[PDB]
Amino acid sequence: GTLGRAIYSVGFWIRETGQAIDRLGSRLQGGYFFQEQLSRHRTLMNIFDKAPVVDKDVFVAPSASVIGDVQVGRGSSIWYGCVLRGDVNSIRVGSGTNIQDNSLVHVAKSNLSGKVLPTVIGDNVTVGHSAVLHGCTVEDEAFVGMGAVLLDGVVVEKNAMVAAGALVRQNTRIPSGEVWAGNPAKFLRKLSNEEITFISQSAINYTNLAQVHAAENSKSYDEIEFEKVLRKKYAR
Amino acid sequence: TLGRAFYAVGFWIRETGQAIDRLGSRLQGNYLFQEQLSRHRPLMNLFDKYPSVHKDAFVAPSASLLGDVHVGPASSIWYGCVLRGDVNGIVIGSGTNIQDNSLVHVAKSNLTGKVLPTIIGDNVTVGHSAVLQGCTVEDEAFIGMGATLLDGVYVEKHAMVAAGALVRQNTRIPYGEVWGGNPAKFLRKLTEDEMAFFSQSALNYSNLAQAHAAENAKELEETEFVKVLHK
Amino acid sequence: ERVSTDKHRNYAVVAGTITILGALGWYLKG
Amino acid sequence: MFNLFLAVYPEIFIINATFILLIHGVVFSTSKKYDYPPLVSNVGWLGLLSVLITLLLLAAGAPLLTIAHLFRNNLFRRDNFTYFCQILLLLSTAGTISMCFDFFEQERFDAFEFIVLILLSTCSMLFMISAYDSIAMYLAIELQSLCFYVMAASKRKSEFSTEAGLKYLILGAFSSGILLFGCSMIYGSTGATHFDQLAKILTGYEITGARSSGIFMGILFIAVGSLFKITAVPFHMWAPDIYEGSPTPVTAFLSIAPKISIFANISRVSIYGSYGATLQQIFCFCSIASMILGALAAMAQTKVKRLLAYSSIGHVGYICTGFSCGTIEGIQSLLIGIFIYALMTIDAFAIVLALRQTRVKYIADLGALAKTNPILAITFSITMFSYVGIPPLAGFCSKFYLFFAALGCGAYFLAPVGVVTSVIGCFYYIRLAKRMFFDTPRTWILYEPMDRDKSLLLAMTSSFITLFFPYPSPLFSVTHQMALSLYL
Amino acid sequence: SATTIGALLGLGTQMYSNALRKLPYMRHPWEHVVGMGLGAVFVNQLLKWEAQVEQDLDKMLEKAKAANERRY
Ligand SMILES: [Zn+2]
Repeated sequence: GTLGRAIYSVGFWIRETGQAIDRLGSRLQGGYFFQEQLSRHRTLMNIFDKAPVVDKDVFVAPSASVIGDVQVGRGSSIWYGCVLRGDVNSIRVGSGTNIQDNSLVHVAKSNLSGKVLPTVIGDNVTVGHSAVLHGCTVEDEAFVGMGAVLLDGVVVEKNAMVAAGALVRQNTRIPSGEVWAGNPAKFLRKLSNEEITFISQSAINYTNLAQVHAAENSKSYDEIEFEKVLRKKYAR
Repeated sequence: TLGRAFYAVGFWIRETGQAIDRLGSRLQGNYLFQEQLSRHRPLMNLFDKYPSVHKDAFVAPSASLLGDVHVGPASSIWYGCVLRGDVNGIVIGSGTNIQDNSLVHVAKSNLTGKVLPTIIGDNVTVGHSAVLQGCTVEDEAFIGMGATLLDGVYVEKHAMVAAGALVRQNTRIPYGEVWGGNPAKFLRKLTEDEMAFFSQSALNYSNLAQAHAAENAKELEETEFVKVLHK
Repeated sequence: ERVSTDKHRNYAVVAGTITILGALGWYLKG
Repeated sequence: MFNLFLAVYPEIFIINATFILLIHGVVFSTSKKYDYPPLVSNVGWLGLLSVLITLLLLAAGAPLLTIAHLFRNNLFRRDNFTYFCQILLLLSTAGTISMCFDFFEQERFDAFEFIVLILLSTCSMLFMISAYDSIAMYLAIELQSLCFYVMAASKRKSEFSTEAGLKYLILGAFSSGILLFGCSMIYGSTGATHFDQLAKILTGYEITGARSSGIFMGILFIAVGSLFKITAVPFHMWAPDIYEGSPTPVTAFLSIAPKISIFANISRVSIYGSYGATLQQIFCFCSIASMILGALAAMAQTKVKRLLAYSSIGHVGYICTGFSCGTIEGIQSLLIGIFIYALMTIDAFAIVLALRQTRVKYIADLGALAKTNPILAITFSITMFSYVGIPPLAGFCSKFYLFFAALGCGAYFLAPVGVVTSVIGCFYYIRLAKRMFFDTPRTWILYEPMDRDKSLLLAMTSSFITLFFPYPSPLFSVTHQMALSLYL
Repeated sequence: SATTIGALLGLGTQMYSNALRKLPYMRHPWEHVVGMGLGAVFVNQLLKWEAQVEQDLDKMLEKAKAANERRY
């Protein structure tokens, strides 16, 4: 009503007063405080023309920069803090994979002296936290996780795994079904069959978890506020 | 510390400002001042230890450089760096690459003045997943990814430290040396074409950084913003 | 789009500003 | 209204507020339109508002609150004594409600009736202070005690609630029964029940006569009765047990509010209807018994609530020692001690309530409060050292003026026992506090910390305790006014 | 000088109430002024009331003189 109009005007006035006080405070400060900006961060971007091609049913955490020509298929996930930077050469990851948070993928030597190096990740590959992948070809259903790093034209194959510190270097053809470790990499076991089923079940249930995180992380402000008030009132 | 007194009273005043603004908003009937959104200022100060990046030096908007950190031209701070300069400053020269997933850290306060600085002198590549805590790396340096440089280490003048390797306290890698493994032991010598390649990679990443920044300055794409406000 | 559309809050705000004005007047009559 | 009821405006207003809050609570607690809101918090804040309004009315109106001299003298007489006692009572009730707001939601028990009784017993006690007849006194005491009976057994799904409430009910009802028989015998042997008549009939001429053997039995029974309601250390049965069982807001209110009321009532009767040595002797014994018991029991306890119970018994004892003689200086120091004790105990309960949930029942859970919350540990040490004794604080100053008055009044015996129980308390406590940086077995980092109002109330009282000695003139002056105008 | 003691008292008590709960000292820097005001008005009124009650007590003692004058 008219009362509403009046108090709206009054609220606008005192809000202006607040802005003025804030500027006065920054100017009493000054030179030091880097006042806040908007996000200005890209979850997806191109480089020269290559736009990313991302499946619809994927999860991409809004703290994961995909840049270049990244072709990411179905039922996969690019978790938090991730960096899929293929600005120089092609990146294609299989369908049903998962890059568990805070990992990186880069490629270097596009079409120099004839020899080229793409980078491909097979289906149902579960690369873990802090995994560095620098120009590699990981065939489908292979396990790499917890801080591993692959240096060069390495190719892992068909259920092989490198675990927890594997620094694999300079064009290693990983045998079809093993485990490696070591700094540098050597094998020490035989990768039992129930463990193969472990990596498969890992890919599957991790796709499930990624779908949950997507449904959560892709909400708007009003829906989030509703969810929060409902959670509080219910826990009451 | 009169500056710090001014800073504190500035906080009081600006805080009263925020509070009176919020009272105004509640009166106006608009609770938009709750849309939780990460601050993450890519460049941050503490009291007067603000960073200083030279113009034309690409810093990815997802980086995090805070504390007394100073960096010169032709440099690149690629997505996912933590450049801390709280206790002892970081200085980084020209034509340098600090790649994505790297921190140039400074040891949390040890008792004495044992908090060494960190100097990264121009024409240096510091690849992905690189932790440099309190070190002195010099011109024409290669720190190939998976790297750890613990406090007290000095690498210089066309020197390479391979990959996935850590260098303990008080170790020096002078010209023409590669060290690797846990701990970092000497392997072999270098090659002149490899040194020229160091320089060429430095230049190539300088150009890459120019491109990435010129793309990051592309007007924010209002269409997606109005989309996300629609639904 | 130039008004507040919550009746209860507006009544409460009227009461609050009346309260502060009354206290100021009371003090003025100390 | 009619210009006579100007003498009972605080009581009229507090009763009307109680009724309107009761109706509001019940209807909007059972109204299906809203979800099914439990109105404990809203009813509580409205109750605190009503209590502050009562405080305002009473305080700003006293000189016309004495307006209905005789027509009200039929039941009660209001003098400066009743004025200041009622003010302190309303302050204590506002304080305890504000302190107990956060407990309601945390412990999660939904009954707004809990905060329609606090007000009702408050009006009862306001009647009890300004009470000038034996039966009006008894009726006010019964109304208050019934409110507390309801308040005790709150949470039914718990265990200690029902047993503690039943113990308290039986104890209180027995006490009131004894008090009733006492008033009955006084009536029978004397033929009057209004304090003016009792004074005029049995002052000075207490000389033994034919049927003088009756009055004495009545006053003895009244002494026993009123004693039971001051926890009566020979009759202190179950007092630590009920303190431990009943919830923390309830036991806080039970410790602070009724005790001041019954002390004012005891003073009003002992000035008027006593004997040369009957009441003074029936209290001189309980005083030393209380100090001794407080010492030799609080020395060894392993539950942070029972320790509070026995320290309360000890301080009630010190107060009763102050009661010993009947000179102006003595009663002055008596009232001062009452006030300081009220403050210290609301403080201690603020702390033990802000340390509640993660420490359901423990004393060893001083898990490095010096390390996990230093300011709170310093505040607890301050409150306790004040509770026992140390260089200038509030409790030390109060005990010192108590013993000053006792010595100067002709009793060279209460001081030794008083000082020695004080020194054993001090050794124990200062051993406990200095036991807070030896080592720490358990650790209970707490989700509890003191929302806003417990913190404000604490901060206020704790700043008062240390800062009391730099200017204790007005308290002495107002206490002198009060005690002097109690009878003269 | 009374109002200054009151203001410092209010500010101290407010910093206290902000320090009990572990949040920083000057959390709401616009409460501290209310604390100073309340402390000032409290101490001023306390001095006024102490003077008044001393006056009333002295009058009461003067009247008690007559109650014992007739005693002699
Ligand atoms: Zn690279």
